[PDB]
Amino acid sequence: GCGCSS
Amino acid sequence: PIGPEDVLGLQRITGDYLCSPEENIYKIDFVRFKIRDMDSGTVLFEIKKPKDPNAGRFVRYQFTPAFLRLRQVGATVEFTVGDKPVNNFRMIERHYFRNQLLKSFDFHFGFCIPSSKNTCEHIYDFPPLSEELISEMIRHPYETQSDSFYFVDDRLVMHNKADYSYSG
Ligand SMILES: *C(=O)CCCCCCCCCCCCC
Repeated sequence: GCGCSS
Repeated sequence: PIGPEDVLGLQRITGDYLCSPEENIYKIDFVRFKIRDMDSGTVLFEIKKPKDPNAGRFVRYQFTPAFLRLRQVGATVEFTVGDKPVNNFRMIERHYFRNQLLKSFDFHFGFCIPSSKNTCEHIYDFPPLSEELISEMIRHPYETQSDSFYFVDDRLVMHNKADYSYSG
């Protein structure tokens, strides 16, 4: 989940 | 009120997010993420901040079939935080295949410096996967999924979702 980005 | 004990026993992926974006009152923002194979130094994935309106909370991974035979991956994350102190920042991340739990990982971040970039490394030791499971995971992209639950002082403040292909 830390690979998410707007 | 959602605390760690509320996710540590979950046996399936959640049907919805367990908090809204607005509950991120510490303004934690992931600005870099990299995964590497600890046995080869291969970089398996990397993203850096420079529609997709849910990009903030969902990510889709495209890996190879060899990924499922790895022993250990190191994940490096960089994130900014806002001006409020952040104490006991913790991620519980649960990975399922068709809602069979594969593994849950419980990571405690180091001390988080407010109003600053911060960096953390997470080490993932892979669970044993049977040959049958590996074959299924390769044949069924995106039916492997994870929930990432983020807590500050034992309170849920972020929830991100991912899914995974191993179809190369
Ligand atoms: C959020 O973006 C999740 C980041 C995923 C990092 C890779 C973790 C791999 C752990 C293996 C899970 C067990 C099944 C292979």
